[PDB]
Amino acid sequence: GITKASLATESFISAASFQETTRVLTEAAVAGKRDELRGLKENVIVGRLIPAGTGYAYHQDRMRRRAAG
Amino acid sequence: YSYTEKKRIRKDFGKRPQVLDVPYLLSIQLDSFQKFIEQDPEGQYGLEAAFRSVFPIQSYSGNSELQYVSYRLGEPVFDVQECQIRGVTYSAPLRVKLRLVIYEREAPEGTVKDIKEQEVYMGEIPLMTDNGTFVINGTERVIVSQLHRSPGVFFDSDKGKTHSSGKVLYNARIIPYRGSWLDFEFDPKDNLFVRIDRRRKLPATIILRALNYTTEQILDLFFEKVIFEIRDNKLQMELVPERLRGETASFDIEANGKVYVEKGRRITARHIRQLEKDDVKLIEVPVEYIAGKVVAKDYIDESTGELICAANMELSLDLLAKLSQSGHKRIETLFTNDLDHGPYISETLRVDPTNDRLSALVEIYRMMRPGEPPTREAAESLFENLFFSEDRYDLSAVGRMKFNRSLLREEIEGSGILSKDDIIDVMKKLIDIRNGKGEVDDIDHLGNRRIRSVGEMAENQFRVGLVRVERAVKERLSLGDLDTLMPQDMINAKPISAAVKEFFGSSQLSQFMDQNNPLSEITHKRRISALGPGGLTRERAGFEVRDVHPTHYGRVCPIETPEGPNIGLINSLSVYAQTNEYGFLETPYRKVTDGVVTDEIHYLSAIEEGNYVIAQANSNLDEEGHFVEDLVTCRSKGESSLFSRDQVDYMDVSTQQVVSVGASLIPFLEHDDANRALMGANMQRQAVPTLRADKPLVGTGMERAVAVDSGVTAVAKRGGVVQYVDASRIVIKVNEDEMYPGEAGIDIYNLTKYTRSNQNTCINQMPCVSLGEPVERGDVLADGPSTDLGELALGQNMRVAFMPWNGYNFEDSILVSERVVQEDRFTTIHIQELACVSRDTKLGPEEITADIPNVGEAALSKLDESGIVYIGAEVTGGDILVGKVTPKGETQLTPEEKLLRAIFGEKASDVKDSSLRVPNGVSGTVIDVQVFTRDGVEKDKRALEIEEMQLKQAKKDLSEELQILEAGLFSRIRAVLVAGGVEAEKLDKLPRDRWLELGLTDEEKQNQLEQLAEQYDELKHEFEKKLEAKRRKITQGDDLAPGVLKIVKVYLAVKRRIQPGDKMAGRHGNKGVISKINPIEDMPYDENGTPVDIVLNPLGVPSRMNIGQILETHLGMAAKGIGDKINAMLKQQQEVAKLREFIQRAYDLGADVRQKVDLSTFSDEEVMRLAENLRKGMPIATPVFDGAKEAEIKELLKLGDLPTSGQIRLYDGRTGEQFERPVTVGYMYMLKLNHLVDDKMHARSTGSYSLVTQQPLGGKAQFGGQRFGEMEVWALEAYGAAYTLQEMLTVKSDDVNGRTKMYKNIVDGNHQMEPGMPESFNVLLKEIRSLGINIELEDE
Amino acid sequence: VPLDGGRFATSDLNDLYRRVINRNNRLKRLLDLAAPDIIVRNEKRMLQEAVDALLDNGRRGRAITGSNKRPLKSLADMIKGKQGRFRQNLLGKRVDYSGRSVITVGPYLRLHQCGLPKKMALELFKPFIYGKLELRGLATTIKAAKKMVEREEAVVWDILDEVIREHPVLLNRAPTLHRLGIQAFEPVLIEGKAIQLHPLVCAAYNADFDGDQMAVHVPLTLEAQLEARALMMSTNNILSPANGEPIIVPSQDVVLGLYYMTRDCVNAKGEGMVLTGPKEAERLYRSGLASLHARVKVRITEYEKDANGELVAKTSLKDTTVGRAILWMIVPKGLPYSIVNQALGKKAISKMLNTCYRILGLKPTVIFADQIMYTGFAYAARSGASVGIDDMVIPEKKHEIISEAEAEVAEIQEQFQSGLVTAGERYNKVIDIWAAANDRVSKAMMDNLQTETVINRDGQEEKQVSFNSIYMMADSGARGSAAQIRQLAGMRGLMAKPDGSIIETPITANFREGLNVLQYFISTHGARKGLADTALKTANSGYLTRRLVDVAQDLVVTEDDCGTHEGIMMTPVIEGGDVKEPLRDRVLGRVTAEDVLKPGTAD
Repeated sequence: GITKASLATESFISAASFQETTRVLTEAAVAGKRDELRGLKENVIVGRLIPAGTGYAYHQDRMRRRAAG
Repeated sequence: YSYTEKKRIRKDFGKRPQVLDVPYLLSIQLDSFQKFIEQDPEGQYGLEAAFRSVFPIQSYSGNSELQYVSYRLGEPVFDVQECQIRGVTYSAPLRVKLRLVIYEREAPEGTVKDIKEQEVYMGEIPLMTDNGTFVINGTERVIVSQLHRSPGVFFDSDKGKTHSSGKVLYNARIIPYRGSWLDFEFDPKDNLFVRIDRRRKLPATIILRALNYTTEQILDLFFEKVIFEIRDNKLQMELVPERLRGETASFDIEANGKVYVEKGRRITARHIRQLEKDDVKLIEVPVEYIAGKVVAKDYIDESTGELICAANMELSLDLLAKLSQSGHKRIETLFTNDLDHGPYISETLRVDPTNDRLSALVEIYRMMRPGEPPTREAAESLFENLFFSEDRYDLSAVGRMKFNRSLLREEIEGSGILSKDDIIDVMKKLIDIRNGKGEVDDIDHLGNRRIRSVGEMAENQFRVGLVRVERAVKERLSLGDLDTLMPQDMINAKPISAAVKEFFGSSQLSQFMDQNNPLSEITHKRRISALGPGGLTRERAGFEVRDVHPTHYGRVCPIETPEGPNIGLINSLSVYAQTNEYGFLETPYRKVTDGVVTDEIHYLSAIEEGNYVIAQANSNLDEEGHFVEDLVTCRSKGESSLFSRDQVDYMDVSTQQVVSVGASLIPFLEHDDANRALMGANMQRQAVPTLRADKPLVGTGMERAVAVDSGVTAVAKRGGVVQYVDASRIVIKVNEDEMYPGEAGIDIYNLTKYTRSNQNTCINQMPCVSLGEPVERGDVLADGPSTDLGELALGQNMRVAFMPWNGYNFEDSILVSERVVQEDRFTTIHIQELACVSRDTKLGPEEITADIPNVGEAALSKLDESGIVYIGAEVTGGDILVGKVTPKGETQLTPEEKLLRAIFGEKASDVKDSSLRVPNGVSGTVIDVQVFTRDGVEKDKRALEIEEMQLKQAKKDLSEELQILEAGLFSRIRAVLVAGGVEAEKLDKLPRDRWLELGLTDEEKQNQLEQLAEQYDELKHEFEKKLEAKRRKITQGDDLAPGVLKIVKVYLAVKRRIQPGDKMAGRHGNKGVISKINPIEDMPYDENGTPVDIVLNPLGVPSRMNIGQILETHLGMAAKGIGDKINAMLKQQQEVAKLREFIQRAYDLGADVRQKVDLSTFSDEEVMRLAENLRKGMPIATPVFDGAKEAEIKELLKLGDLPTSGQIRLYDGRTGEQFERPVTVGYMYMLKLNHLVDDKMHARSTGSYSLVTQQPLGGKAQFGGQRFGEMEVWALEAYGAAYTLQEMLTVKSDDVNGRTKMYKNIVDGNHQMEPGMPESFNVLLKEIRSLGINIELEDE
Repeated sequence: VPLDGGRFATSDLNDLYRRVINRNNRLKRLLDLAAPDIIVRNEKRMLQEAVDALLDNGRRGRAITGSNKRPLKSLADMIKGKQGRFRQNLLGKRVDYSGRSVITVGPYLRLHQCGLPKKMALELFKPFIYGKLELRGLATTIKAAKKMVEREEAVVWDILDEVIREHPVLLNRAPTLHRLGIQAFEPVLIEGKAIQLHPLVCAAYNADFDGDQMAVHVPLTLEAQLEARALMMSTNNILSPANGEPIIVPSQDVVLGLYYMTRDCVNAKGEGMVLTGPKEAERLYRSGLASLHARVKVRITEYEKDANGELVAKTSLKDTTVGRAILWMIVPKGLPYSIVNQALGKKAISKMLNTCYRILGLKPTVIFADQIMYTGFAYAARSGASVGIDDMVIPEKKHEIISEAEAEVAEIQEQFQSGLVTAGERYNKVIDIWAAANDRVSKAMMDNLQTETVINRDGQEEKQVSFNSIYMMADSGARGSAAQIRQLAGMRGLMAKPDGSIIETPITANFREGLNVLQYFISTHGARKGLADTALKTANSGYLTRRLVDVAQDLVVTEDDCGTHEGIMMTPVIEGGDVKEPLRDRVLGRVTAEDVLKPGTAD
């Protein structure tokens, strides 16, 4: 289902943003998780450039720099 | 005709004769609060009820008790007006006589050990004004009535809870006025249950076990006995024939040697009459049939003394054998039919683990107080205090009444304590409804909904305060001293006053009056909410509550209701509605006797209505009163159909009985969709009162009532002849007979000039009488903000043409001429208040003074010496209003400022400026300045000037008061003296005080003269004593807030004019935002070159179905047309006879209109004054559902020589060529709404920033920025615009270094962004980290 | 922090924090006094409770309330919910450089332009003005530049018109249901306080001018300016992103203007003369020698994009009206005359915009949409289209229909009393006869409206389509439909009780005659039902949109070709007789999964 699928996200900031904040954050804490800021929501939160539209060319630069360390 | 009506008679197209005049429109508020105060001797209401409810207070021991005697309301310190100016609650002190009796505990009841009587002060209670309002903290508030679930018992039943089962399951609920709810219910397996205080479910019978009921008594109560006789051969059963409904014979029933029912068949009703005629008493019953039945009572072994079968247990063969063995020859069982008498109590008893009273009480305790180990006394006290205590439980008079109504009991009254009979009856009726006899109740019925007005909620809050007091009073009476305790010592006004003062100022139902209009007031006071304490929530409200209900007809308006989230919860009282003595709405109806429709009027509630059959107001009647049609349309049992003429019980009173007051003012309401009628009724409240008030040419005849009953006008208290009219007072000299014997007979009305309303509009009054002209009781002497000769006038009528105009009327836009702006006819005055407070800071007091640093003599030109603007000074945004400067301390400046001040040698002063200045974008004219100073601070020069002027004007006003009164009194003396001795030389040349001791013939002459000598004495005493009182009040200090030395309030007065953006509307739900102020020469013009004031779209009418605006338009064009005829008769100076002929022809026009006005009885001056008042257009009344018909509209249009089609040939203003096909033109009444674009336009480049999140939020002058919500973030993500998004997140909102750096970049001319991380993000990081959760940022 | 009155304002955490420390301190003391372990146990219980109320007051069985008596806000209550940091201060923020105001029509505007009040633009563009005044030297001091801006010198206005040129500004209207709800216009400074909106762009905004308000946002940086010009500019967003259909549809006054001008009559001024082109058709109309709609032969030279995209001019002698000839002058080259030789309702206008887009492109379509708007407004105003009470005609045969149904319901009552019919069966039969009478009245009115016009032709009558104001407003598609007209002139049908039960007897009156008291009261049930339904239906739709977006957020086109094998198999949805959706509308724009072959195989 859409709500279940949106909560079964691999990124805990996107998951924590909209529903069951407490539950998602508790799960992420006991999982020792990390999210690499790939979804639009994640990058809207931390005030970065979304990987869509005009920010795509930027964010693929960061991808290539992740490639070479 | 009346004096204020003989001067402008509105032509009435109503046809049904009106038989009940509308009630005083505010009687709900006035009557309610008068109940809350006025001293009830017996039938406790209000303050007396609250006192008698709490007092007497007995001490915990019984040694002494506190006793109540009486109460009295003191005079309020300041009147309504003074409280408005000072900003203080308009209240009255409450003073309660009390008695402390002390008994001796040695002697049995040695009552006289101490008697102590002393009046005590407890709380102040706000008083209601004469117009249904309270003056709380200087602001005028209204408490709206409440519609809540009436106390009592409600049987409901939810359908399809266990949707798989699909089985309806029932419940009963007892809702007391005060106390704990009691909820019986069923469960899918037909098991009864009780849910006390919404706690866990308990087997219902457990409650009976708490009431001294053993299983034998329970089954004796709830079931019916079946007798078995072991009559020496196989279980002879005594039979009752009527118990044999709907069964199947599992054995052959044979009596008297006759077989009646053949085995294997269904028992039929013919068989039952057979058994009844044959009088059969006893039938043999097989021993296998008893294996299912259940024993009623508890049968012991009477041979030895032991038990055999426990009560409510199912008999079997062996148990039956044992019972027969022990000498038991009679057996009782329970009649448990699957159809009519289910086994509900039996099964519940079976599932009940409790076995005696104590265990049931313990189970109650463990449910109510889980975890606490119960005891005997604790459990007993808890259960007894639940429902059987008069302090923690009240069903109330209404509650006991509704209870007995839903229990068919006979006595209306009773006790507020639940009995055993009451719980038993509730259980029995719930069981009935489960069986099938009777049916549930619906909650939305207005016979189950009740109105709690201001008097009643105020009483409840006062009683809550009294409980708060009685706690501590008991604590002090039990322990403390006795002989040295007066009652005044042990009471505290704070707990009581706090309760009442919280209700009148902070309740959800206590709210600021809507003072945009006289209608907006009078419809805020008739509101009826379903929220607040004991009501619903706008988000947990269902749908059944919101939708209309057939019992709303005549009690609540179907049309008027807000269309937001409060769609059905808030709604307005109907026109003729009232409230019963129990708070249930009720509506008038003419009684019908023998076909004749009688004149006497009965108010029927929502329940005594249903069983009658009520005709409609549209049904035609003859002179006698009989109906004309045979099959009158009527309604009964909540549904409508056609009935005979002799089958009819009641008739409606007027065709406006179903609508509210605001929907009763829409003309042609029946021709509009109820969606547009709803919107029209809602917008008609927000009309701003314009500069000059102009009557509506087409109204519904209800305007006079809404204007006179709002108290926005000045109605005469008594008749008489006007003595002195002024722009600000009307002195009227009363008639001789209307004059009370001892007083002068002079009424003085002090009209209230330009005064702020709650909404920053102008409450102004204007005399509408002329010097030396007669007036009667009830005649309007002074118009209000939005009235016109006594009729409400919310807006102004102008020439509307329905046609498109070059796209300037697209999608509800309005194209308004410029001749409408030149004439200043939608110009509204907006008074505003600005306040400057001088406060004590830690750096020193703040000073209000002219000398302001870093400001030239330019700005200070308008301030007077003390630093406060002159009255009359035309100020504009940015101008200083009062010069206030605060002490300032060391300002840490940068080295560069250090160099700057050490080069030019200019060190800034140690005093910062915080002067009050006009908010930006505002102009205006300071019309009033008020200075408030503590009692103990020297008054600056201007405070002294204001004080001197107000003192002098007050003294002069009182002097003129007494001078006029005593001049009229000397006139009275002379009038009585011309009887019994007329003296010319000695009587007049004496000063009029030469009757204080002189005497003449002993008749009423010298009696009145001695009366007025005593009046001399005590009225000199009056003059000087209360004049000194006003002097003291004027010069007395003020109870300002702690830390406030003085406050200055400045009152601008803006004058707003029409402009593109100002929302206008009409009475038919047709809004519009003015799009262009079109030059006069461009408006479409008629064939006589008369242009069109407003051009509206014709595409608004079709899909909205507000056809009324069309009809009104046509009718308007008829009305104005008649005016023009009269205009051309007055300008051509034609004889009064020609005007009388034409005007008389203009009134008696309708089909069979109710009105008849005969101008033969008018004197020629009266006709000429009427004609002068009609020359702007003859006003017309079109009652709501009794309107004017197109036949009459067109007869009118023919009377004024207009196109009967109501639709003319318009030429274009610009190109001068005729519009191809005729256009409809006529006078529509428009209203300027409260949505002035001046107040709605707002902009921001930079300003205030919030404290925690560091994100835009001003508001004082520059408001907070536009919220860029989630949906707009989605929209930008959709466009792919990542950079616009990034700047709208970081550098426009939160990024601090970013925001300032990018302001610098913009000023440099470089448009570039250096964004960081928003503040809100790492605020979130801190907040997550403080939950002991280590969230970080994995750096590179 | 200290409020104005001298009172302070504290965040609830302080109170919560205080409890912890207090209780913690007490515990530190009890362990020194060697308390009876019952007291130490109780202290540890309260310490645990206080920490729990700090971290999450709600989740803690009993919520600690402060002196207000409403519950304290714990740590977890600040990062959670609609009011939490996430939803309220971190995904959606308050924003600088942004104003808002009432909107009005600017019908003189072009599609890429929005009116903007002078005062609002002065306040929004203030730092730009400061920089420009410093640059021109008019103010070598930022401090005195502020003084000049506040004094509002006449050079400030010149600097403002210089800084506002070519500077797009985003207009927003909430609720922003779809991406066409926030569009970048290009400001035109106007003297007023209400934003001016181009009419054609209202439909996307769902904006109507009865009090609606729009927010104005200023794109600051240079990339933001180019985005608002290249991605959001109102002239780029003429096709909906949901379906491909245009969303620059001429809405309601312009469509009535086009319909009134491109219509015809039996015998009118200039009946059957020949004109040398569209230009003297306009000359004849203006001179007053020929009526706007009068059948005529005009020579026209239409163009057609043949192979290699070249417009071939072909001229002919079309058999048209004056109005259609006049309108052909605004139509771009590449389109056929058939697009104009018709009544031109709303559907025809939107479809001719579609054809213009598909044949010519974006620029001619934008210019064409503006020209359609101007000429529609102009000729709608030239008509004089009003609405009178005589434009709603009751069928002259409605009384007999009503009485026939009355007699029929009386008969079925007599068949119920005689026991011949049951209660449930009486209901369906009587509801059916009322519906039948309603449809007969609807037919009678629509026959008395749509064609009642009898017009003389060579002396003899010739009935055509009517020129009734209300019929034209319903027929062109401008406003309304046959249902609303039915309620205006015919009887307005059966209402429903608040439980869905169709009230047995119907409202037999209409708005031209006005309803009875009971008829109005019955109407109110449905009115409030629909109104509350609309109120409570928006929240559900908002929740659905929110859930959908949070599912679908991170899906972006990331390649050019995955090189995949076949995908879905696409066929028209034919549910019985009705071909619900055809193949062209189910396949247009997609890319073929694999090679497609003609009825001749291997082709």
